[PDB]
Amino acid sequence: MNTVPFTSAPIEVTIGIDQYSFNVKENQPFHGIKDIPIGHVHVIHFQHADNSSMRYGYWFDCRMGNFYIQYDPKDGLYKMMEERDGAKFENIVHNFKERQMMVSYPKIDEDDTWYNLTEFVQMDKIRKIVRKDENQFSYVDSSMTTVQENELSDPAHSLNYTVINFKSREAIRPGHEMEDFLDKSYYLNTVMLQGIFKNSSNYFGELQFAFLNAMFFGNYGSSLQWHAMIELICSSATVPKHMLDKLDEILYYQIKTLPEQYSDILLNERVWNICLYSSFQKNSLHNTEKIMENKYPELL
Amino acid sequence: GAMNSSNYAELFNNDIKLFVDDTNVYRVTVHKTFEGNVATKAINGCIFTLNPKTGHLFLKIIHTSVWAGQKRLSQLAKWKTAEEVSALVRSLPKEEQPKQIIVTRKAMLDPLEVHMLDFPNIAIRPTELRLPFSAAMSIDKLSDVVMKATEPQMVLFNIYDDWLDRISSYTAFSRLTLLLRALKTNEESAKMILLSDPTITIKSYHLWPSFTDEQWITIESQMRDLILTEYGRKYNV
Ligand SMILES: COc1cccc(CC(=O)O)c1
Repeated sequence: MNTVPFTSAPIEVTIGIDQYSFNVKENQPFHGIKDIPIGHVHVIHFQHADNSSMRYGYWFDCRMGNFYIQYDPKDGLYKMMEERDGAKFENIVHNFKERQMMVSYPKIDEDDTWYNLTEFVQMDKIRKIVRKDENQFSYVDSSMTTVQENELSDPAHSLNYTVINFKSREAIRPGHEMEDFLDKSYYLNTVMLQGIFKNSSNYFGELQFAFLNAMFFGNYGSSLQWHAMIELICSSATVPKHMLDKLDEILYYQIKTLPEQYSDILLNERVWNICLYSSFQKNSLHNTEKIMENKYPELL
Repeated sequence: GAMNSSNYAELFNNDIKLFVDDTNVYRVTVHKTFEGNVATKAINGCIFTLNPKTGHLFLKIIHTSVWAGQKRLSQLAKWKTAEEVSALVRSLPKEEQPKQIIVTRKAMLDPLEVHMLDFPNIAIRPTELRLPFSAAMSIDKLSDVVMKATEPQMVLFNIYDDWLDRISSYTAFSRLTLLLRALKTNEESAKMILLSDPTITIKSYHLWPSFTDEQWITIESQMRDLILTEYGRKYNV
């Protein structure tokens, strides 16, 4: 079990760690998050009390280094950093743990929610979507735009999700216009799965990361990416059976976790009605259809 | 964006544009079977592709054989239309290719957009105008070439005959849409108006009678009356 220690908390802030959150008051003696489960990526995220504008945060994996958080009064935010001196870092964390200045990652033993939301998410792929190679962790916030959004403005600060566009030459084989537009199996299986992602695990990883950035930061371009990746599968008549069963589980846990009060802005009515009730896969997402119908029957 | 009454003169500027109407592509007769069920029999159709500035009409005849063994024909008809319009554009020299294609029905937008991906600079636009191009098969010479076709065929016409020698393309289009609206609202009456006077004939190389300017004013008035009438007979006013 690993720790993300904090120098101090000089400004009042709501701190998120994965699906959990807690309020820290201005100058409260708060020195970290301990008992973080090894084996998963994690996200530590922030919303300042005085400017709820800009949720921001950091994706990280404690197996890759010793990370600490410290408030920068010039840039006005909590920054993740890496300490290369391991003994020094162990000594700092041990001191905070003895003075009981940390909150404990509050995982219930029965609870597989975080695993289920991050099953295919790998830090190495996060770092290719979020390019900042000098750090082992990745910063994301509410305003960052995607490569596709920028085509339709700073490249270094963009989310390099895989571009999906149903009315594009990449999606439509010359001579199969009607076929490929009405059944996207070519685009899913040859262009995207075989060609770009290489396997369905990497596809699901990007889909899961896009959902999590939409939910935790209200990142609009990530929400677009999540829905596009769902729609591409549901609009394909030919999908491997293991992928459909896994997609149903993925979406089930995403819909289960979504704040009930954000459903209006994080769920696209057109995509979900099309996917559950009109698409080729309308009968292939039993778990997802059942939770959607019981939790958000208004959207449908 | 969409084409409507506000940007109407744009049709007659010097940017090449085509209207595409697909309402006569897939045509059927509905009939009873010996068992008392209902079935359809396709008949030949046509794509109506029109340059409103020049009157040039590219009439692609759709022979019933293109439907043989196909399912979901009303959906296929939109994609077939888009395939044929795309092939027509590619067949034209670059300086004759349109800068815009206006579709009369919004369901043609995605099929045409997908078929024209190779032409990113050609704008595909809908329209808010309710244009009467479905009545093109009430023009006798157009109906005749469609029904006589035994194979796919493209036939070129000028739907304005020689009117542009005497009038502008705005006025020619207005005359065409009035004639077609009348033929659409009461075909029998409209055709009676156009031909009642046997001394006015249709030239072999024309679609409409050889009216003088004064006779066109009379004809045009008779068509407006017909349309307003029918609007009464219909609504009782
Ligand atoms: C607050 O946790 C840590 C851990 C390692 C280094 C630091 C920064 C320091 O040396 O003060 C902080």
